[PDB]
Amino acid sequence: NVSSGIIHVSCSPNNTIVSASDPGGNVLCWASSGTMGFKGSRKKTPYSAGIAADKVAKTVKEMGMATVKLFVKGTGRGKDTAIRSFANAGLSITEINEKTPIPHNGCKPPKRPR
Amino acid sequence: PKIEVKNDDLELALKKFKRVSLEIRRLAQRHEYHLRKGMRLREKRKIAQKKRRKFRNMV
Amino acid sequence: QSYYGLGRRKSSSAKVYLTPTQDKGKITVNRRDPSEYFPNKLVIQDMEQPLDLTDLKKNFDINVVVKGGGFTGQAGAIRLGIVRALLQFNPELKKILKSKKLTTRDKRVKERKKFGLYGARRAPQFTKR
Amino acid sequence: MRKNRAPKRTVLPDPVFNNTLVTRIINVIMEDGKKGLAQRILYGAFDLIEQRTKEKPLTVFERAVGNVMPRLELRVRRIAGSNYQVPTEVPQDRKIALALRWIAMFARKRHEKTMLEKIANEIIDASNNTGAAIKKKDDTHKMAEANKAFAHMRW
Ligand SMILES: [Mg+2]
Ligand SMILES: [Mg+2]
Ligand SMILES: [Mg+2]
Ligand SMILES: [Mg+2]
Repeated sequence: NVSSGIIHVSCSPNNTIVSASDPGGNVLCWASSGTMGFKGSRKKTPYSAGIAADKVAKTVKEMGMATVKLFVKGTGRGKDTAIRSFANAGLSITEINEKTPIPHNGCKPPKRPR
Repeated sequence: PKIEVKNDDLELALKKFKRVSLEIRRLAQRHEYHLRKGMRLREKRKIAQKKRRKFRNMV
Repeated sequence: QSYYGLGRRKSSSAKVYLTPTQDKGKITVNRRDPSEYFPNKLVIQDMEQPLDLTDLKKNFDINVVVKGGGFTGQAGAIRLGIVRALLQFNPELKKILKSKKLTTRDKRVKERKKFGLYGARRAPQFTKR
Repeated sequence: MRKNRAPKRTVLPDPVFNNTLVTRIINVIMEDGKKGLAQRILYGAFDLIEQRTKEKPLTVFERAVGNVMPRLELRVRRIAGSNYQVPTEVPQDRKIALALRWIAMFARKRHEKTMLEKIANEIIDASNNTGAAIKKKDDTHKMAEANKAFAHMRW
């Protein structure tokens, strides 16, 4: 019932999440590779991210919005598959802002696996 | 890192976003695993030397 | 004015005599009806292949003498003989025959068995353990 | 490590229906190098198709092979454990060859009487998208659709 909104596309290296939300807080729908039905390691493939983006795009288009600001987050692999899925869905993409957390040399990261 | 689509075309927006995401992902992956201070300095100097040699050969 | 052709295949000679006639070609192999000489396993079309696409309405009387080979080899031999005799009548067929390559000896013959091998190219079973 | 592409021999048009696929399936049902026996099997099956379907045998055969003919192939690629499959589009020639091979393999296994009737009934069943080669094509298609994700990575 709202024309403009935000789409948070978080791409973890292990999984992906797409949350369609009102311009200020109050997420309106959400989807992820797990809710798609993919399980285990298949959740981290770009195709699963595209599937999740397509489902959420169809859902929110039937809900009836037009303009989307796409907030890209994380450092996965299928970071652009969701972008192309939304573009193919056809919602008016206005902004491509990226908001993956960057630190200013605070907090100690985990150990390096070997 | 906001980039405006400009509503004139879409491929241009992705062409810039590719870069912005690349230099973002560099630091994002740097701040993922813990290395000692000396090893971090060594890695920084190695990256700087690689970039320096590439620019020397490209200029 | 008769025409003579000599074809060969798989060690099977052929002598084809082409006679000008206008009362049906009536192909004949070694004084016997081809439908009885050959197994009639549609191999007849194989020998008629160069005489079909150009013509056989010219009703050439065919006198074939074949001595050697099996039946496919004999059919190939008489095909080559018919083509080579056809090169003696209106050489303009030579281009069209060469186009689809019915005027070249097949050159394929059975290889000789080699010692230590179960045949021309087969080898014994190899065990490692 | 060969860097050479193999040549291809002529397929030869069939000398009865003038359809190369007939010669191809003859060579496929070849056993013990018996061209006469294979040709007899095929032509008897086609005559039985005449007797049953009351339609053109060549048209029925084309309708069967086109329906059995697959689209995707799954190539096995092992890396660490088991094999993850890869869907690839096949050339038309290999497509037809696989269709004919499946047709013959599932024809020589049916419960019926002489192989004449065996292959004839297999062809008439595959003409209506209900058969064993149909099940094989369905299985490989569903497996590729399931493993659609790894299609991007081949090698
Ligand atoms: Mg860890
Ligand atoms: Mg240490
Ligand atoms: Mg032996
Ligand atoms: Mg052993």
